[PDB]
Amino acid sequence: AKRKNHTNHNQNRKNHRNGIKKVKKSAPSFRGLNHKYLRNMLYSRKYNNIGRAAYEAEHGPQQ
Amino acid sequence: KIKKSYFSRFQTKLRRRREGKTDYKHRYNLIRQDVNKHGLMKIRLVVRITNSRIICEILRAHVDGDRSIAYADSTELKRYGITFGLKNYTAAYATGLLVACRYNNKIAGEGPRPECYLDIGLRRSTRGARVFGAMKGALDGGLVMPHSLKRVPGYVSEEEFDSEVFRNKLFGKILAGYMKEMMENYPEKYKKTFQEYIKKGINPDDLENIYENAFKKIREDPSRVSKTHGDYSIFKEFKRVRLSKEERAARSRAKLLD
Amino acid sequence: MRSNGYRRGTRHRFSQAFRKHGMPKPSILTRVFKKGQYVDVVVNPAIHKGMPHKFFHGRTGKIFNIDKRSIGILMNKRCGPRYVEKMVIARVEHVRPSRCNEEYIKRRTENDRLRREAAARGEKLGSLKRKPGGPRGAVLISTENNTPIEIRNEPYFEVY
Amino acid sequence: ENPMRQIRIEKLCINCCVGESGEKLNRALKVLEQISGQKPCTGKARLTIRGFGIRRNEKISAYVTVRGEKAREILNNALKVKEYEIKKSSFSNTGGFGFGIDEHIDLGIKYDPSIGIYGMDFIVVLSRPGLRVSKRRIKKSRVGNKQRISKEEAMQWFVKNYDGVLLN
Amino acid sequence: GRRPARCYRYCKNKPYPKSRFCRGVPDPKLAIYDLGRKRARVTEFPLSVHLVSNEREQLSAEALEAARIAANRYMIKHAGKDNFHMRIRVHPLHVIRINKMLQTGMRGSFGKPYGRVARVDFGQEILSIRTKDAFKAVACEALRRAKAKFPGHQQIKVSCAFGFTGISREEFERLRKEGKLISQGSHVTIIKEKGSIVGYKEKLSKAIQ
RNA sequence: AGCUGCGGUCAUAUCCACAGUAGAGCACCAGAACCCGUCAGAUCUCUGAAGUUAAGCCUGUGAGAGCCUGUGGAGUACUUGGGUGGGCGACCACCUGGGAAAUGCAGGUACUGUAGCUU
RNA sequence: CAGCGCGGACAGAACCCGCGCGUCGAGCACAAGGGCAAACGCCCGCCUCACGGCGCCCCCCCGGGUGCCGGCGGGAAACCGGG
RNA sequence: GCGUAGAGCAAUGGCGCGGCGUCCGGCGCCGGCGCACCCCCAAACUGCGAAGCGGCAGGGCGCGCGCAGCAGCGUGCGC
Ligand SMILES: [Mg+2]
Ligand SMILES: [Mg+2]
Ligand SMILES: [Mg+2]
Ligand SMILES: [Mg+2]
Ligand SMILES: [Mg+2]
Ligand SMILES: [Mg+2]
Ligand SMILES: [Mg+2]
Ligand SMILES: [Mg+2]
Ligand SMILES: [Mg+2]
Ligand SMILES: [Mg+2]
Ligand SMILES: [Mg+2]
Ligand SMILES: [Mg+2]
Repeated sequence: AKRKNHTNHNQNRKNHRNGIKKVKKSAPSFRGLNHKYLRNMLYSRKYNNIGRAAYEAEHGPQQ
Repeated sequence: KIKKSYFSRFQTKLRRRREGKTDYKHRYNLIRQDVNKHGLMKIRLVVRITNSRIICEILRAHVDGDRSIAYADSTELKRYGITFGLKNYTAAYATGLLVACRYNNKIAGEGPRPECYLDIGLRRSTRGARVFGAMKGALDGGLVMPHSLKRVPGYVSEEEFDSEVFRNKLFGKILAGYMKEMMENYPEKYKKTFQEYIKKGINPDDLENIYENAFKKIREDPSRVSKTHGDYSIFKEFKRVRLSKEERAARSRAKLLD
Repeated sequence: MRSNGYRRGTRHRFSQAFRKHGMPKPSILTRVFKKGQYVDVVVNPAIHKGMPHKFFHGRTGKIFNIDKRSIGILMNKRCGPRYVEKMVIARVEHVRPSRCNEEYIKRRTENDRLRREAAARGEKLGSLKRKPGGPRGAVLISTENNTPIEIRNEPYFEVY
Repeated sequence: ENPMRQIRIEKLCINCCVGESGEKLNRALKVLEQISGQKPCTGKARLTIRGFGIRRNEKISAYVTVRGEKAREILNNALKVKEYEIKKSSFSNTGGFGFGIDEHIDLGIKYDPSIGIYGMDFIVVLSRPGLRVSKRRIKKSRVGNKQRISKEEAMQWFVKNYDGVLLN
Repeated sequence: GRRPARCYRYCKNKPYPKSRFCRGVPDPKLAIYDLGRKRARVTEFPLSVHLVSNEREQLSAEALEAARIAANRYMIKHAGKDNFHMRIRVHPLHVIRINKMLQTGMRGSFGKPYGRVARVDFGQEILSIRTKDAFKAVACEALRRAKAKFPGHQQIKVSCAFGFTGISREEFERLRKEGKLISQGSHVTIIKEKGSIVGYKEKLSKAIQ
């Protein structure tokens, strides 16, 4: 039978009972980053305290 | 007639477009940098041709306006012997050669060099255009621009470029041959059309050596000669001054009475 | 009940201002953008590519990613009882560098400088809180050359 | 007075709207080849008109533009047809004038019955030196009011330059 | 067959004019908005009396015609057909709807165009008569015969303005003597010092006096 | 001081009308063998410097149109919040805050970065 | 561009051409809205980014956006193109 | 960031009369058209625009050194 279609009544009151929780803090993610930038940042992290020329002097051609 | 609502709703274009001086669609695509680079605005070789001279500038965009990095004019070619034909193809080449040797003698060679880009502006990009002669002059002076030689004379393919048929355009051998045959067949028409050539004493057979000698002297000493031009507040009296508001009212009330 | 296209109900939101139509000026290309910087998404409707959703047209978010022609922006949205972080990809024509923390950065760099300089000379500054507007000050208004003026109720008259 | 304000023939535009395609048009654009010495342009009909028998995009007319001193000999030959006499109202608001001759063989052309007979509209455009500021690509601007030609300054030019006689 | 005007009295809906979305609405029976000597000059009828709505409601186009005829017949019979110019101010622009429902009831309830009404506010003039000063009492009486045709409360006001211009009679008389007025028939333009002076002297050329 | 190249603001810059501008610049302009492009060397392209500041450009003028700024309209219109205020209603009044717009009126008609050039 | 103006044999209300103006009133397949003037419209040339492989975002999908590595087209180039 | 109330007829779309005219038609008048003022207007109109709301910020910064295949002279990331 024909009845009520829609309301937003009591929705703000419901949504504030457990509050509007924030975005939950996380570790920083590489999701959404530029791929050329992210590839280069990991290369800088891979050869952080030892340079690349010294790293490939040890481990050979690293690619 | 045109209604008053026309003028009130009229949105004027940008002032350099109303002046007909910049192509703002072309300008937008030219100075656009990737957002990954953030500050490194690209340098562009802007070549402008006037009726008198040929302007070549290396310049970079800022927020307040473009900042000039290097400048050369074809009027600066008088030091190198070229006083004749200041807007021909060879003056375009030599002025493009001049910024390229100025900009390289300005910066020192410890780091890598940035790429420059050619800015024609509103000239037409035709084969044999002078604006690409200034491009070809800049590449010969060592300015790195991502060109292709399709519009400079001497082009047959992307791998093959004929330097010899480029050189007769460059060293005026096309021009001198036209200048020589006019002198023989129509000596009075030669007298009228090349007046500043004769007063400079230039001869068409001599013309290749003047250009070849100029190209060495540019690459040897491209350094800028400076002119101080200290005071010009003498010229301040040449401008007119505006009236005041009550003087404008005094002429208006007088115009009502007569 | 309205249809749910990507630009629904944007007749005024995605319009141009009066006598401010046209393609964007090249001066926007000289704006720097950095990761962590806050930006205001305000859509340039002359630029049709890289347009964000209409929901983010008033919103301000922090940049997480910087691309060739575009920018990734972190913007929280209410989904019921939670804020959900959306990743908004927008062309630079649709954003402005936000002045949300404009006066905080001006306050911070000066105060951190003053704390560094005072620590250099062996002093220290206790607290540089922004003091709010307190009570009113005591006033002295002299009636010398300022005589009090009577305000009276006046008879109602009507003009027609 | 000043030599730069002097009025010249800027261009002469000729067209013969023969009204229909086929051989009569292709002979008509041969006539403009004879007169101008240039390759003419064909005109397309903008709409399909039942009353005239034309169709949209149908080649309907033939037109050309001649300049220089070559435009002057075409003009004075065409003015010899009309006794150098042109109505005052035939001068345009913007400095030009026009007239139309009924047969092209009044220009010093033998008949050639394989070609035929065509009339044509001669449209004269006048200018002072400095029209380039409105026609060039870069820094395009309007030509000033002193350098624009009026109808009467075109009328004064027509009586002075061609020994003209105005009418009405 | 027409509904009573109590069904469409108040401004209940948003204004709903004849547009490309609401077509098929019939023409209003209020055909004439200017009566008397319309062509009379601005300086011939100084007096102005107005019938002013004391209601926020919708005047029917039928009542707007009935009050038109009631006021026009009285000004003709008493002031005469040349001694007045009566203007109807409000225009029946709002279209009222009728549902008209086999009997569908409230299914598909949005109504077809039924009539036209004029939407008036508090203090809005409905009618206005410009006359000579001798026919004040005639024009006050013709408007009270007009407001009988109208719902709710109306008020007859004698305005200090000169005729159908907004300028008051003291202020209109001064500028007419100064030469600062150019007639536009029922209303007038005040000559200001804003033009070019050659255009200003052409403005004094076309002034009233 | 100015001009010019490249700009930034994008009408205080637009639009109409009339004036004036020494220098240099910008131009107009002379020409078409070439490169190049056209129906047309008009544009574009090349080459030139004989002429000319007539135009453009510039500047000034106008009780100019517009535009800009201020002011005013006006604590008006409207409104958040409040009352067991009022009114048959329509809706209105009050309290507490917030607070416009159009017309009007007055003034303004550009500023600026960088580079080069001009006595 | 729409449109307007003024000129021009046949030629007319309506054939074509020219000049002047023309803030977008035109056009952009279509509904409407937004957008757009050396263009996002018109014309011409060369083309087939209406592409493969990996991601990510807006996000039920649909559709679109954005990257990376290849493969290309146009252009002197910057650039633009993932219908 | 919004575009509601108000306000506005300035563009779009309506409403209505006068006024003006080296405009057109008809026989000075009448009708068209044009222009300027004006009138009544708009949920699917806007040169303006509230009250009211929405987003975000009010904490880390400064310096130095390393790293990168990114970049071409920076940006990130480590310390
Ligand atoms: Mg281009
Ligand atoms: Mg697309
Ligand atoms: Mg009953
Ligand atoms: Mg209702
Ligand atoms: Mg003014
Ligand atoms: Mg209560
Ligand atoms: Mg002025
Ligand atoms: Mg359109
Ligand atoms: Mg689609
Ligand atoms: Mg796509
Ligand atoms: Mg509204
Ligand atoms: Mg309203």
